[PDB]
Amino acid sequence: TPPQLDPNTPSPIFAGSTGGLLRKAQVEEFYVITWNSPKEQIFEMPTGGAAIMREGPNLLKLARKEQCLALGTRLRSKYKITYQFYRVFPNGEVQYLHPKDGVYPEKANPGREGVGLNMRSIGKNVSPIEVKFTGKQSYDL
Amino acid sequence: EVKILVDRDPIKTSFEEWAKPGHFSRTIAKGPDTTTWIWNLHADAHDFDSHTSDLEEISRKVFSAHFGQLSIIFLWLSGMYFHGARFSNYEAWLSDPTHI
Amino acid sequence: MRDLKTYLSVAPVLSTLWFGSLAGLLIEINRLFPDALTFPFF
Amino acid sequence: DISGLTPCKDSKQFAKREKQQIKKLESSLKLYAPESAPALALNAQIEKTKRRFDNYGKYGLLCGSDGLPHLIVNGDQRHWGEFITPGILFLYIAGWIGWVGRSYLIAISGEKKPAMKEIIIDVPLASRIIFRGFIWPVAAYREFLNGDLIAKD
Amino acid sequence: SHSVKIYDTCIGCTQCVRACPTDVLEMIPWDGCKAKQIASAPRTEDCVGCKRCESACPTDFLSVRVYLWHETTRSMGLAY
Amino acid sequence: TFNNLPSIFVPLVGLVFPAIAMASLFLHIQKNK
Amino acid sequence: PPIGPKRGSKVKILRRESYWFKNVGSVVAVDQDPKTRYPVVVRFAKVNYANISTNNYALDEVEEVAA
Amino acid sequence: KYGDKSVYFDLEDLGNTTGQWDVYGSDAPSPYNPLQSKFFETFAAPFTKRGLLLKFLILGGGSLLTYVSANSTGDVLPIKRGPQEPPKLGPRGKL
Ligand code: CLA
Ligand code: CLA
Ligand code: CLA
Ligand code: CLA
Ligand code: CLA
Ligand SMILES: CC1=C(/C=C/C(C)=C/C=C/C(C)=C\C=C\C=C(C)\C=C\C=C(C)\C=C\C2=C(C)CCCC2(C)C)C(C)(C)CCC1
Ligand code: SF4
Repeated sequence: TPPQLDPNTPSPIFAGSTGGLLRKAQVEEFYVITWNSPKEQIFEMPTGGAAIMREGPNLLKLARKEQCLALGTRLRSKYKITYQFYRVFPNGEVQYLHPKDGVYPEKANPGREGVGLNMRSIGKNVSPIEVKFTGKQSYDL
Repeated sequence: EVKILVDRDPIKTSFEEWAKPGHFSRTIAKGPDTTTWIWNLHADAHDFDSHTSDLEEISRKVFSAHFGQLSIIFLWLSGMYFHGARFSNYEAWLSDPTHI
Repeated sequence: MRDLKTYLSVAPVLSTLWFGSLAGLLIEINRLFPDALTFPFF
Repeated sequence: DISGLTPCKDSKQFAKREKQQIKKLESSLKLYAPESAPALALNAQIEKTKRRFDNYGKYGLLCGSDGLPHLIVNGDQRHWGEFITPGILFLYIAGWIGWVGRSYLIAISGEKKPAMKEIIIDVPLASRIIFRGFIWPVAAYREFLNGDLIAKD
Repeated sequence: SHSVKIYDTCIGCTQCVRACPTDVLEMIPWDGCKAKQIASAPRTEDCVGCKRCESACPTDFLSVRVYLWHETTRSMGLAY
Repeated sequence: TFNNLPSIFVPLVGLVFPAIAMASLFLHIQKNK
Repeated sequence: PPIGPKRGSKVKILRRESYWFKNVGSVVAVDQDPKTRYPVVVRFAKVNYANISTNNYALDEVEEVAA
Repeated sequence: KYGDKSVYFDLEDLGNTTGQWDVYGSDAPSPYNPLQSKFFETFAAPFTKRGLLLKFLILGGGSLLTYVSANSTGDVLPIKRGPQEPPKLGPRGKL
């Protein structure tokens, strides 16, 4: 699927907190989540406090992926809205992150490939003596 | 206005719930799969906000629990006054409350 | 009494009854045979 | 006289310990009226002390230079009553308990949910099983010979 | 960063993905179980290491398996 | 001057050498080739 | 022909990495697909550390007990 | 547009979104008198070179420290005085 192309949409009504983007946004990547709220309502944002998300499109810039996905799961489970967040490096190159196929990762969409997948039971891994003095570990054959 | 607002016989007095242990919740009112069941039984024993998710039943539980605590404090006071009655030197202390 | 014998069958009630009886037994033995350090009865 | 220990009926330090404790009790006995109840309890404790020391005298206890009954647990018959005659009396009683609680666990092993009899003890079944462990040593012996003592996995 | 390798004992219950707070895991189609799906792990670089995936894996020992490894700022749970 | 030698070396090993080692190892800690 | 044990056959486990290693279990169901790697669903009397009483096992990670 | 109503993600102006503001950095010109400034710029230039300042501070601080400790009489610090008392015998004669 094509990504959703993060626009300059508005943000929630928040009075400011001490949970924002300190330096991991200035020099490293920071994150941004966008959700379409059917109505204006209050929600507990993951950086501490309580914001009021607006009707229609909302946009909230967060410091790490766990904040974004925690807020997204609370949105999808409590307000039942469809979230999708990105990762914006300090030079640009906004990376589409969460669904990665349009459908949520709990659904087995075709096309996504098997990466990080061993075709063996967990106790058939060789011992560390087999992979000693080799850059590989006991779980990468 | 502030009415009385009570109800009659919400819970049946019986030893049926004395028999089955850990009756007060969903994951403990099945029986011990392990020995963690007993520690989670005693741990969640007075966690009334976990048993029933309404303030009515919670409030009744803590009210009667406060009554049990008051019964215990009165029993402890009875014990102290009684041990001061029959198992004490209170008269000898009154006679000389500096060397007794 | 039904379901009271099941409660009294429970591990702590049964343990306190057993250990109260047992402790009274040991206590009365130590009253009867105080200060014991040998078994001289053979 | 083993291990360089005089017997306690002959040890002067043992009698000195007796006299010291008796004087320590009598010095607490003077503060009370001779007919009063604390005084009678102290006198009962005094006779208890005296007959305790007499009994440690007559039962072959050995006293060291410190003057305290030492236990000779090696195996000398003169002192079996210090360790072995109690010790067997332990291993009996202890082996009663384990032979009971094991047997109970085998009797409630074939239930549907056998864990609700661990926390709620079947008093009839437990009372039937408790006296099975009276003569437990022959049951454990035979179960060792019959192989029923060790599970075969 | 970390190394979230999964094994073929997975039954396709979709509980590790539903526990994952960083979208490391995602169910893919597969033919090795009754549910006909298995839980891949593309976004291992986003793994914090919380092992909620394997505190929700209902196998005899485990199918999803987190091996802690080189810790980056994404894997050290750092908002700064 | 041999009772004065402790006064030379105890600072030079205990104050000066630790400053030298701490500075040098802090530079080695933060170096990037 | 139905492969593996039966839907009530007693079985023991030869899987080294399992909680119920050298412990007997009851075969709930065997998936007859010859593409599932672990078809033998076993039910055990006692839970593992994850409070789970069942897991799918392979055919060679299992042994039909003679009791 | 960072200056829109509740828009804080202008992607080309990523310094305002990341928080790259100089919260107190004043670009106001030199406040000192230029002659005082020239004096300090000429008299402190020898300390500007950092590889020659680290070496200088090391070999000057260590020198001053090993010197002022050496020529410290027995009035500043008492360790260089001595016992100044008859030494008392230890337990058990001296052992
Ligand atoms: C008015 C006083 C009061 C009240 C009504 C409560 C009520 C409650 N507390 Mg709170 N609490 C209190 C005081 C109080 N607490 C104090 C003073 C402390 C500081 C220590 C705490 C710390 C505390 C924590 C940290 C937690 C609670 C929790 C709870 C809940 C469940 C407790 C439970 O089921 O344990 C039932 C009772 C027991 C398990 C027995 C405890 C045994 C004690 C600790 C041993 C000490 C006894 C004795 C002094 C030692 C000698 C014993 C002898 C036999 C050898 C319940 C809502 C829990 C909760 O809500 O979590 C969801 C929880 O996690 N309480
Ligand atoms: C003026 C009347 C009055 C008095 C004296 C009290 C006194 C008390 N209340 Mg309160 N209460 C009142 C009115 C009153 N209440 C009203 C109107 C309400 C409804 C809004 C409540 C709701 C309330 C709650 C929800 C709780 C209490 C609790 C308590 C007890 C706290 C423990 C304490 O301090 O121990 C000091 C101990 C004593 C003074 C010994 C008490 C002995 C006498 C017999 C009882 C006091 C009179 C009482 C109201 C009963 C009247 C007669 C009755 C037959 C109707 C205390 C006894 C708490 C408690 O402990 O739970 C039991 C508790 O959880 N009360
Ligand atoms: C003998 C009379 C009787 C009977 C048959 C019942 C029966 C019942 N009660 Mg009621 N109850 C009673 C008296 C009685 N209650 C009294 C006198 C009080 C006031 C305290 C209550 C307060 C009360 C509340 C608040 C609740 C119940 C509940 C229940 C049910 C569950 C019982 C259970 O599993 O707990 C059995 C528990 C015990 C036997 C423990 C006894 C604890 C006592 C009170 C304190 C002892 C503490 C001790 C001194 C300190 C520890 C010392 C130790 C370390 C040595 C059951 C229908 C529950 C219910 O139905 O809700 C779902 C509930 O929430 N009861
Ligand atoms: C594990 C270490 C240890 C050991 C070996 C002992 C050993 C002893 N202690 Mg010490 N003690 C210990 C730990 C220990 N204690 C601890 C931890 C404490 C603090 C809690 C104490 C506190 C303590 C005190 C305060 C006292 C002792 C006393 C004693 C003596 C017990 C006399 C007695 O009453 O038994 C007599 C025998 C029994 C009670 C067993 C009877 C069992 C029943 C009746 C069944 C037997 C018959 C059976 C049916 C088989 C018959 C055969 C056939 C016909 C069927 C004994 C020398 C007492 C003593 O005399 O001091 C020396 C004493 O006053 N101990
Ligand atoms: C005051 C007296 C006293 C007290 C209170 C205890 C208390 C205890 N003893 Mg000790 N003991 C004592 C005197 C005492 N002992 C004396 C005089 C002897 C010499 C015979 C022993 C020898 C002894 C052994 C050899 C062992 C204990 C053990 C124990 C514990 C569990 C016992 C039990 O019945 O559990 C309930 C009963 C069971 C769980 C099963 C019983 C298993 C024991 C080993 C007896 C089995 C008998 C059998 C013939 C095999 C003998 C093996 C042995 C030679 C190694 C407990 C702390 C056991 C322990 O601490 O384990 C770490 C243990 O192994 N005791
Ligand atoms: C005599 C004596 C002595 C010594 C001794 C010895 C040295 C011994 C050894 C011994 C040994 C070397 C032993 C071994 C054993 C082993 C085994 C292997 C066993 C087993 C057992 C069992 C198994 C049992 C069980 C049971 C019972 C029966 C009861 C309870 C329950 C139960 C089940 C637990 C001394 C000197 C001290 C002193 C003197 C006396
Ligand atoms: S690893 Fe866990 S969550 Fe993933 S398919 Fe297997 S059982 Fe389901």
